[PDB]
Amino acid sequence: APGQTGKIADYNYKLPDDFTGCVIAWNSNNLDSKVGGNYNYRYRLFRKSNLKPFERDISTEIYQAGSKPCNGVEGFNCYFPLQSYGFQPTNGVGYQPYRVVVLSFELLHAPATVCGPKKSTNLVKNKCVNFNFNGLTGTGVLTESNKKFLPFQQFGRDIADTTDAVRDPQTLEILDITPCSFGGVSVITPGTNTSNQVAVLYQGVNCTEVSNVFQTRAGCLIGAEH
Amino acid sequence: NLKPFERDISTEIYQAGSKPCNGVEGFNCYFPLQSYGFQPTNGVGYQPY
Amino acid sequence: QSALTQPASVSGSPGQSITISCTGTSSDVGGYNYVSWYQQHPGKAPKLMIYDVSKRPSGVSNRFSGSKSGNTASLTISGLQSEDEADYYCNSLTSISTWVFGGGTKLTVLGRTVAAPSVFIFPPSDEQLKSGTASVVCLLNNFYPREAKVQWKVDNALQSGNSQESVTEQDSKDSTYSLSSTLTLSKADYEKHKVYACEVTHQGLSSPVTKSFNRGEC
Amino acid sequence: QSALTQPASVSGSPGQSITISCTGTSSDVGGYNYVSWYQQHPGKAPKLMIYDVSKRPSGVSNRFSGSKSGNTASLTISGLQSEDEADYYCNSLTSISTWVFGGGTKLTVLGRTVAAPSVFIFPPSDEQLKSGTASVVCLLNNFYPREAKVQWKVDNALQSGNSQESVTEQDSKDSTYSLSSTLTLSKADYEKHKVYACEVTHQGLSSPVTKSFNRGEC
Amino acid sequence: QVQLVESGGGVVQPGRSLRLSCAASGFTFSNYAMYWVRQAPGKGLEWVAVISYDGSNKYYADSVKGRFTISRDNSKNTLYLQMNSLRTEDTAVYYCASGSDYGDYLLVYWGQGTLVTVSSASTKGPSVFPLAPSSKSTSGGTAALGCLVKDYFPEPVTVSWNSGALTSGVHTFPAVLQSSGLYSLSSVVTVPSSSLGTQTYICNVNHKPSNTKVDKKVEPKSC
Amino acid sequence: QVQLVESGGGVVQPGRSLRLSCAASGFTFSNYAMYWVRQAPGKGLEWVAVISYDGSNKYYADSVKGRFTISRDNSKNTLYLQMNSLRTEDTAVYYCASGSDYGDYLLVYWGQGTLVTVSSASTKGPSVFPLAPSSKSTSGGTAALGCLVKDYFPEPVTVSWNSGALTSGVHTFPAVLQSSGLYSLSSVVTVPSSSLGTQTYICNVNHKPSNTKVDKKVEPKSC
Amino acid sequence: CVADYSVLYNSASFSTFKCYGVSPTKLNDLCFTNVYADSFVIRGDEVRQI
Repeated sequence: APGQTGKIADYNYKLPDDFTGCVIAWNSNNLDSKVGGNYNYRYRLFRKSNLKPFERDISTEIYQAGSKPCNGVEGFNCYFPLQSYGFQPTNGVGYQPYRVVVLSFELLHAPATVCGPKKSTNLVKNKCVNFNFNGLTGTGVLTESNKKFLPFQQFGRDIADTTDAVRDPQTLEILDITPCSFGGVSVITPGTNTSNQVAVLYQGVNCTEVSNVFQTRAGCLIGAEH
Repeated sequence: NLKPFERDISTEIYQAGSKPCNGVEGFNCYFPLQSYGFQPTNGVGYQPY
Repeated sequence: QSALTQPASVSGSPGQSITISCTGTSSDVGGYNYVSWYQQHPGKAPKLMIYDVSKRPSGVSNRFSGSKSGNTASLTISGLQSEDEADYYCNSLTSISTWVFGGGTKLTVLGRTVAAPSVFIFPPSDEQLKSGTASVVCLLNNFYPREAKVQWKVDNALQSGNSQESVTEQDSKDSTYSLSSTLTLSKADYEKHKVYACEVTHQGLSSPVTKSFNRGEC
Repeated sequence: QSALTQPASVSGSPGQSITISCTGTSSDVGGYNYVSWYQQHPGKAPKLMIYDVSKRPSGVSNRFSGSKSGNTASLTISGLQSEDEADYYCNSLTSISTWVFGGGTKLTVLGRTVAAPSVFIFPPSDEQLKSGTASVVCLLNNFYPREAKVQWKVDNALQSGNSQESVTEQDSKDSTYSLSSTLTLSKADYEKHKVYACEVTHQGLSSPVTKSFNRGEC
Repeated sequence: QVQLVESGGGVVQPGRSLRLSCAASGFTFSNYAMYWVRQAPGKGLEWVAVISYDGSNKYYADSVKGRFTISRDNSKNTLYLQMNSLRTEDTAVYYCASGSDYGDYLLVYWGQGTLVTVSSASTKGPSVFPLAPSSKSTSGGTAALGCLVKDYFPEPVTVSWNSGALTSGVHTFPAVLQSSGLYSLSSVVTVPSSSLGTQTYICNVNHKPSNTKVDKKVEPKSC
Repeated sequence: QVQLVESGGGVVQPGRSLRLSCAASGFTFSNYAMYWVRQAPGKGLEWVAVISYDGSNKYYADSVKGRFTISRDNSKNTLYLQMNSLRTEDTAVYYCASGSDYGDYLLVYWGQGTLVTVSSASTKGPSVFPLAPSSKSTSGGTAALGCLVKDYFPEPVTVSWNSGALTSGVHTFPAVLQSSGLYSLSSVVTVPSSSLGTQTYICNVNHKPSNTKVDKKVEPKSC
Repeated sequence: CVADYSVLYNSASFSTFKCYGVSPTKLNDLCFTNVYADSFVIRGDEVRQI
């Protein structure tokens, strides 16, 4: 698990402190415990220093555990660094062999190559929609782009470092992404002591997006006689 | 999986198989309830609480 | 190797569900989910039916199932068939790392109607009495099921130790069994007594059947 | 039935505290904590004294308590009273297949002084010799406590299987007991030997008491 | 008050069958396991059998399995022991017992007991023999004398001395079962050795199962 | 398909040594524990020994510990049992067996079994005796008759009737080992009681270990 | 009604007594708009799933 420590985490297999992925395990006692102990499986007992995330270490050279040198194969203060697991079937649970699979993930940077078993919809344009291209979700209006993406490029971004164009995975054409429109709504009135009449301004909104209707520059104004 | 504080009394036959199932029977179809075998001489952890 | 306890035999009709109970200790059955059950048909090697208390190997019938509670472990066979007519051995590992088998249970499936033995008794031959020995033979012929008893009486006194018994395999035409019991003596010990008898107990008999002779008439 | 090992009898004076022990198999008193204790007074049905280890049922006095260590359980009876004079049995499950009792321990509450037997022997009656048998009777009278014993001897050789005994209930007026021991034989088994005897062992005797005769006297 | 009440015990032939019954009150019988336990007179308890609350499951002692069968009726509140292929060694007081809320696996409540006497013996009247006083039956100026009551079945006999005129120092023992399968007992009296020959002593014996009565004089023998 | 195939079993003297061999195929022998288990004639399974996948660890039943030695050849795929100081109670069918991915500690696959006969008896031919028909072997118009084959070693003998011309109603019993250390069996046939004296009946007996053959006529006896 | 939870919490009977929005010592100070006791039997391993 990420952020853990102990002779497996420290010397054998380290997960990064922000691991994205799943850890999966099952007892393997029938496959991996042998009648006299299964010495096919061993673990690193000693290191000079703890290994980095996803470092692997095949080293078999003798470890030194004191101030004095050990210029040779054996001693009192120096050791062979790998020790076997005594996996006997008479071992209690917790002392039995577990097979482990760590599925470790990388999200979008390039377009994805591994995805879940979903199916694509048809593509619609000039309408406000939700979308999901290769796991890149959003909501917006899709338009055929005139942006000159180079052949390797998948997505396009504005000055704000926000997506404003995309490549469809199925047909390699480029779509401009525009946010579905929003604005302040303000109510205009002569005040209740004069009348319950009101007019309404959709601020910065075009009247096609929304009984008198009037396109001011302040927004679409509704319920006022020009 | 049931919602928090949902109670389900139904005894209708569960289907794990693709085939439809009836009465009390079918290939990969089962009565949805099982009894706890509460004998004395069961270990603590299998005893009733 | 302190064996697991088992019932000596069990029986049932075809289509019934029946159970065999093993028993051990906290060192073995109570210590591990490792209990294994071997079927053995007569005259051939064992085969594994259940392992790890309840798992089946591939190709074993789903009629066979297993269980454990405390120091006791169980096989169940549901919907009996003539292929179930076999010895069943429970087995376990131990914390000593020794393997222990049970005493073995024979399953007698009740595959035909009960039939009484034809009972016959043979004195020693004169050619055997001339050798200085005497063997008396009691034959129980074509009965069912297999389980019968023979008691030997000499001058009406019940004999012990001096007799042996053997049973045929099952008959292929009528599914019956036959049993030979033999009592053996010296010629001198045979000549001490006068009346020889075998008394037979079997399920098909309403009371025990005695066949007997007098040495002075033979 | 794998009977739990118990002492045959134990004793104490009123107001003393005593313990009865019970050793079982590792499957029986080892394993589960269900180990019960029962009391019975002579000739009537048992009463449950302790249910699970150490638990009294309702109406039982807090003079009764119990415990377990390894394969062995115990019943402690504090503050003895004459109402405690009973047989006490431990019991446990081996398994749901089998319950098992202990051999039963009699409790003696020491409410009176030791009394020695008056010891007597009866040679064969001639009327029984006329019917072809010989019963020799040895009488022990008004002794306490109950566990007196008799040895039967013929040409001074110790006898076995040829003899039997009866003992009184507790004497309703002085709380002692009496015993009739009996050797019994054919007339031929009276003729096979010359001298016939009984010899008595009890707590009230500084050494065993012998009564004897020769067949030529009798 | 919780009760169990028992019946079906008696004298019976070996190899035969007999049915014990036990009936329950003061508790919900169908909630608890029911048991049989036995006691050969003068021996410790032997568990015989058990049956589950619902009657679906049964267990037995190795001394009785296949010979005996346990069963129950949860509408009648009745428990049975069906005994088949009976043996002389099955001779015992049988008690039914039950679980309770203390634990189903306990023998909490017990019936009054019922006696089963498995015996090949026919009903027979006693022989009475004098336990003749002698130098070997005398100590400290007191002589023992008696009567041996022998070879009768079933129980009981009754005994008195000088038609009930002698009571001081009289003892009559509980019976013993002989290897023949017939009962026997001793009746005895202790008397001053100076009363031998000068006082007449008679035992008076009765056996109701055979309608037999005997009066026997006791006289000294020269041992 | 997995095979275990076995050799080296036979008749042997007490105090002697013998080596069993078990060749293996159809699985990676060197990856699994290998077992010996035995079965005395008409008795249950006894575990004898096990050896680890690499042969580094060995375990024995107390009945053979300090006598027997298990070993393996992971190049040839062969398992051995060296038996030393053989005792008459070592007389059994011996099976090798092996683990699998069901569990190394299971006896998943089994050899055909090989018989070992630890006996002091000399190779000896039978005595054959007629089981003569009589009133005591006749019922319902059918008579039984037979032969007793006695005091031979080792097994087997073989038996037929009227040179194999008689087969209906014939039974030949599996042999019994007598307290002498010699085998015996009976062979019998049922025939119409009207065929006695008018039909000849003969048992024909063979014992290959001693090169002995006997033909014995069976005639009525007046019991 | 008066719910004296001290009668529960001070009992030797309970193998488990876990509380998830309150501390069990304070239950004798609180007041509740309603309380539902939900009750059943389960196997002793499975008490940790409640």
